Amino acid sequence: QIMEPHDTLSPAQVDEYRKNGFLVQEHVFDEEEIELLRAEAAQEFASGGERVTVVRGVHGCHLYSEVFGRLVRSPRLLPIARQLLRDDVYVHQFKINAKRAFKGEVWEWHQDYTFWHHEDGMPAPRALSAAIFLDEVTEFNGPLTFVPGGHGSGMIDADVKGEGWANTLTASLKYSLDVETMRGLIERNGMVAPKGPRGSVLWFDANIPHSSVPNISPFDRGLVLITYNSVENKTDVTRGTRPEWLAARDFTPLTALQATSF
Amino acid sequence: QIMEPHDTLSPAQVDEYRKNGFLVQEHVFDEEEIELLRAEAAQEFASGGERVTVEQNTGIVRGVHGCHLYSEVFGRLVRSPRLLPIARQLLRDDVYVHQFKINAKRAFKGEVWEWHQDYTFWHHEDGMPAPRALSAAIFLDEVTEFNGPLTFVPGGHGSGMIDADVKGEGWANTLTASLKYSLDVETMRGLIERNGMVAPKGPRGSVLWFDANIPHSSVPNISPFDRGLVLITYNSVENKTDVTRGTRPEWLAARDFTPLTALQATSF
Ligand code: PRO
Ligand code: PRO
Ligand SMILES: [O]
Repeated sequence: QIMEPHDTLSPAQVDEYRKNGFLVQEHVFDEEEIELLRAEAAQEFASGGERVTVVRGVHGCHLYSEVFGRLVRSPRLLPIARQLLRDDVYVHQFKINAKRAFKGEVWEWHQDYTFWHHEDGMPAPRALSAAIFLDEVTEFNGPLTFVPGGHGSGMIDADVKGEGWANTLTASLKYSLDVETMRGLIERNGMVAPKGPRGSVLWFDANIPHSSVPNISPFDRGLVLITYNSVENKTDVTRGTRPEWLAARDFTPLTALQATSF
Repeated sequence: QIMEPHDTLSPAQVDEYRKNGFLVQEHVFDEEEIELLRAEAAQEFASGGERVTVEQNTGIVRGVHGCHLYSEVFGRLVRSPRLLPIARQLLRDDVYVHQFKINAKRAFKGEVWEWHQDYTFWHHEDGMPAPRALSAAIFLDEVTEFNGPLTFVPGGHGSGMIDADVKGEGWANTLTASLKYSLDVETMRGLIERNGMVAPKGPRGSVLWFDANIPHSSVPNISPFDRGLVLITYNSVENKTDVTRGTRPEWLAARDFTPLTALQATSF
C-alpha cells in the first residue's frame, strides 16, 4: 500500500505565509474524510466531560481519540508543519470550535502566542495552527479574521483577568487586544477573512492577531484547529499552569502515518 | 541551547539532484566536526572486527560497515539537522538508515570501485522494492581530481536499473574491488556516449548526495592524500526493505525501520 509522497509548500506559498501570517490550501481532505472527522468531532463533543466548553469548543482530542491522534500525523499536515517551523514538531494544542449556525458567540481579538507564552511558558512564537474546514467558510458564517502582517510586531499588550485559566477560551478572553491598539493595527494593515471549501486547511502564525464575528447564517463553521510547535521550542513545564489537554507536555517528535493493511 | 533551524535544498538544487542524480553541498561540517568523525572512524576501523573490509593487494582498510548501530557519535550523525531534513525532503517521506559505511581510500594504495548502481545490490540482496533511497557522502578529506573521487554518469539513474552479471552465492564480494554486480561494458559505453561522466569535487566537510540508482565508480588514489568518505544511505520508510527476502546481516542492511527524528541541542 502507498501513501502519496509528502507534498510541501512552494517557495511562493512559504513567502505568502511569512508575509501575511496565514495561508489557505483548498481541498486538502475529501468529503469522505471530512465526514469521518465530523463524526468524530460529534463523539468528542458528546463525551469530552470537562474538555468541552459551553457547545463552544472541545480541547485535547488527539490525546483521547485515535482518529484525531492519527490526523495530527497525517502526511497532508505533518510535512508542512515541519517545513514551516524548520524543526521536528509536536502538538501543543488541539481544539474543535463549532461556531454554531444560529447562536455562535464571538472570539475577541487575540494573538495565540500571548496566551501560550504567559499560560504555558512557550519561549518564542515558533508555532502555528492548521485549521481544517469541516464546513465551507464564507463571509456569512463567522470566518476567522486576521490582520495580515500583524505577527511581525511580536506580542502586543493585553490586560489580564482571573488568577485562573478558566477564561482563556471564552467569548470574554483573558488577553484581548483593546479597541485603540487594534484600530492602529487595522488602520495600517487591513483585515482579511480567508475563505474556502470544505476540506481546506488554513495555516496561521502563533502571533498573528485574529478574531471571528458571531455566526449569522443558517450554516455551521466547524473548524479542527491543530497547533504544532517546534520541538526545540517546547514549553517550559515549570511555568506551566494548565492541564495536558490544553498545553501538551509530551514533546516526542511526531512521525508521519504510513499506509498499513489496517 | 539552539540548533540552527532546518535548512533544506532550494527548488533549483532539488531539480539538479533529480536531473543529474547527485548534488554537492560544500562546507556542511566544519574542521573540528570532521576531526571528531575522523577519530571515530579510526576507532571503528580498529574495533569493527567482522564489519571491517581490507584492500586485496594489502591488508590496508578498504571500509567499515554498520557503525551507527555501534557508535554513539555515528548514531547521532545520522540524525543530524544538517542531514536528516534533506533526506526527508528528497525522499518525500520519513526515513531510516538502510546502510552505513566508511570507505577510506588511502593516499597511495586505494583500489578500484568498478562501475555499479547501489540499488541493484539493495533490490536483489536486501529486498528494497523501489529505488526511493539516496546516499549522503561526507568528505572527511578534500575530494580532488587525483584522490579517486566518486565518478558518475549524470542522469544515468533515470533509465532504471541496468542489468549486471551476478558472480557467486552470498555477499562478501558486494564490498570488493571485484563487485558481484558490475555493468555490461556495451551498455556502460552507451550510457557514457549519451550522458558523459562527472567526478564532483569539494572541500573537506562537504556532502555529496547521490541517488540509489546512479551509476558510479572510482579510480585508485595515487595522490599523497587520503579520501575518507562517510556514506549514509537513507531509505524512505514507505520503501522499507522486505526483510523476508533479506540475505545479509543488520550492519549491511537495517531491519529497524523506525523513523528517524532530528537531534536537538541539549546540555550534554
Ligand atoms: O487558551 C488558549 O490557549 C486558546 C488560544 C487562544 C484562545 N484559546
Ligand atoms: O553492497 C552494498 O550494499 C554496497 C552498495 C554497492 C557496493 N556496496
Ligand atoms: O557504490
